Amino acid sequence: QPHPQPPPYGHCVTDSGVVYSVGMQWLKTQGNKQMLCTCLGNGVSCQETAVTQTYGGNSNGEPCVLPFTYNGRTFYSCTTEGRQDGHLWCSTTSNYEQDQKYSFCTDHTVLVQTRGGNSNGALCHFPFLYNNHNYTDCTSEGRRDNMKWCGTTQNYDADQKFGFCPMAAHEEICTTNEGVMYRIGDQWDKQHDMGHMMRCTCVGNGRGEWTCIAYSQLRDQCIVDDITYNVNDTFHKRHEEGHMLNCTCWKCDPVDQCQDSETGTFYQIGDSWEKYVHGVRYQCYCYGRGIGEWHCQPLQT
Amino acid sequence: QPHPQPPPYGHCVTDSGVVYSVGMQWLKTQGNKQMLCTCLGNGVSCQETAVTQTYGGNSNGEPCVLPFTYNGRTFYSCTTEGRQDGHLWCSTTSNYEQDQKYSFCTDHTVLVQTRGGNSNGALCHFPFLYNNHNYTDCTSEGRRDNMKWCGTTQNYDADQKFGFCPMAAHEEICTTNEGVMYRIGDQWDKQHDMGHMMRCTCVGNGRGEWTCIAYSQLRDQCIVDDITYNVNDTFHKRHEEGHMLNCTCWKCDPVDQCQDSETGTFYQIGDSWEKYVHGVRYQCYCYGRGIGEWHCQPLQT
Ligand SMILES: *[C@@H]1O[C@H](CO)[C@@H](O)[C@H](O)[C@H]1NC(C)=O
Ligand SMILES: *[C@@H]1O[C@H](CO)[C@@H](O)[C@H](O)[C@H]1NC(C)=O
Ligand SMILES: *[C@@H]1O[C@H](CO)[C@@H](O)[C@H](O)[C@H]1NC(C)=O
Ligand SMILES: *[C@@H]1O[C@H](CO)[C@@H](O)[C@H](O)[C@H]1NC(C)=O
Ligand SMILES: *[C@@H]1O[C@H](CO)[C@@H](O)[C@H](O)[C@H]1NC(C)=O
Ligand SMILES: *[C@@H]1O[C@H](CO)[C@@H](O)[C@H](O)[C@H]1NC(C)=O
Ligand SMILES: [Zn+2]
Ligand SMILES: [Zn+2]
Ligand SMILES: [Zn+2]
Ligand SMILES: [Zn+2]
Ligand SMILES: [Zn+2]
Ligand SMILES: [Zn+2]
Ligand SMILES: [Zn+2]
Ligand SMILES: [Zn+2]
Ligand SMILES: [Zn+2]
Ligand SMILES: [Zn+2]
Ligand SMILES: [Zn+2]
Ligand SMILES: [Zn+2]
Ligand SMILES: [Zn+2]
Ligand SMILES: [Zn+2]
Repeated sequence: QPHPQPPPYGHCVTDSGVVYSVGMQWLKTQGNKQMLCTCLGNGVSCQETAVTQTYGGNSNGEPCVLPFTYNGRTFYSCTTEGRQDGHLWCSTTSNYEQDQKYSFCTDHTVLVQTRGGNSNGALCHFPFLYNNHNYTDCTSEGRRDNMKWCGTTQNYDADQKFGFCPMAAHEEICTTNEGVMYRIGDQWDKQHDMGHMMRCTCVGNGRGEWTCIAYSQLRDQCIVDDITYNVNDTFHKRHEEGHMLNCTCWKCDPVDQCQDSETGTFYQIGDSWEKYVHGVRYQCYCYGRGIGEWHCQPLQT
Repeated sequence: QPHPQPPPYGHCVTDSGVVYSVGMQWLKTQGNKQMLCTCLGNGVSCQETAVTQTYGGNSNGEPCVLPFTYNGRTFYSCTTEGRQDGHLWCSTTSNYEQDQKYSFCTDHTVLVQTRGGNSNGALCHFPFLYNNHNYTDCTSEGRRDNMKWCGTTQNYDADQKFGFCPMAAHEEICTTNEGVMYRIGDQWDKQHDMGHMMRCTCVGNGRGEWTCIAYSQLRDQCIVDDITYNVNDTFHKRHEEGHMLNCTCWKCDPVDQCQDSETGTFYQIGDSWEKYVHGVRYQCYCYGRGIGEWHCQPLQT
């Protein structure tokens, strides 16, 4: 394979045969595990994927470790999970339950892996210097076709190293507990309902999640219940989340108890329970949060 | 300007001189106003920007009108605003307060305006037919460089019309009430604090929003208050949102009242108020939602 044109002076020849220039960063991904690699003067340095441009939190605005674990799950991006305030947060270590350290995220708390260009899929380097101005995100500037690119080193004017910034990706398939594969936007009727039928949609939410909705009516009050799932794959474990809304018809009355959708049983806030559904043991919990919010995860060994 | 190679048979020569093929769609944007244009056999047809791949809501899963108005503001994407359940929703008409019709969004409730390629910035056409398979999102397939593209017509195998899908954009600047411009990630200390000092960050949230945080400690309890702002521009009006958290040290006790950050006054749920700050009249409201949530908008004429 040929080698880049200097500057920068110095190259890294990686295990796969790919040649990166000094100052470049790229992602080494093994199954679901991710490493952030750097081409230093003496060779390749790999470490925990750190994502910057954070603020607040108990960690003095330290960078994210992406992915991170929290509440038995893995998060590949910042989340609002666990928060009533809607703020996107991330763990500053790989294990949140252990270390308990976090920061809040901004529109720049992401790593952009480039395509095409000079850089062999290297990450964007921010800030990159172009026309004597520092760009902290991808630009259309200097291009007739208006395509969004970035420098893959600190100085593009000098190094001429770049790549194109693609649209962010998400999983395209929702796989049902019955093994049925659907695409984002597909609709079907729920396979295992509590007499009260449900309408399903493959929503995605970057994890191939599907949501099932059931509408109840007494002409005075309208009870709306929804359950969201995802099946396990290489990146994600199974998860289940149910809500219940009690609206006058709308005007919402808080729902402070949970109803498991596959049993029909009523649980109170702070209650845990187990269920065997479709040949798998689940552990459940009732949060409430005025929306009858309950979660389930498969029983772990 | 030259004309495309058929198929498709037939072309549209637009006001700007741009030539689109029959079956193509593009966005005509006038200031903050947006139109969705189609190249039909007889010419150009424009209408309200409709975004599909929705589900649920009181409208039978009708498409989004993007942008839409809700609660005195304009939304260019789906929002969770107003919802305690975190579900992304959109209005099915341009005015929500009037028509009250909505759908819920999926990972496909977006319109992707292409760059480069054959198509002059045309929107992605989903599904597009490639290698006798229908693609409902951008692909890496058929490309060595792994760049993400889409067909800009129903049949790419036949029409050969495509464009590249760029990374989604957001506003890069947070402009302060004092007129100070910051970039996403910049930090500063708040200009007008209630004795209790605040640390600011230019967060973005696709609207150049900046959040100010103040930490209070009694060693037993930790009160955390945050205020989020954006100044007016061509796309967005001014908005202000404050929260207050009361955590033991964490374990949260719900905060069911509001404290205006620029006055220090305590308001209860369902209370409205006015304030004159930095030479502008504001109308305010106390929602609570266990997080002392209050919003302000400038007084309208
Ligand atoms: C550009 O950024 C680098 C550090 O990111 C800084 O050292 C340099 O002073 C900046 N210069 C310009 C031209 O903005
Ligand atoms: C998915 O989960 C089932 C356990 O219910 C397990 O047997 C299977 O090996 C898992 N496979 C994948 C693709 O993770
Ligand atoms: C909804 O409200 C009615 C009274 O307002 C109450 O009886 C009912 O329990 C609430 N929800 C359910 C699950 O019935
Ligand atoms: C592809 O999609 C079009 C409608 O979107 C449909 O009419 C056609 O049958 C589909 N065919 C294939 C090959 O998937
Ligand atoms: C922004 O708001 C101020 C009113 O406070 C108004 O005078 C000014 O014209 C507005 N300008 C823009 C750029 O929208
Ligand atoms: C936080 O909790 C303490 C008692 O637990 C309460 O006195 C205090 O009012 C709460 N918040 C504030 C704003 O003081
Ligand atoms: Zn070399
Ligand atoms: Zn909010
Ligand atoms: Zn940006
Ligand atoms: Zn079954
Ligand atoms: Zn998955
Ligand atoms: Zn819900
Ligand atoms: Zn959960
Ligand atoms: Zn022609
Ligand atoms: Zn939730
Ligand atoms: Zn997709
Ligand atoms: Zn001032
Ligand atoms: Zn704006
Ligand atoms: Zn907050
Ligand atoms: Zn508001």
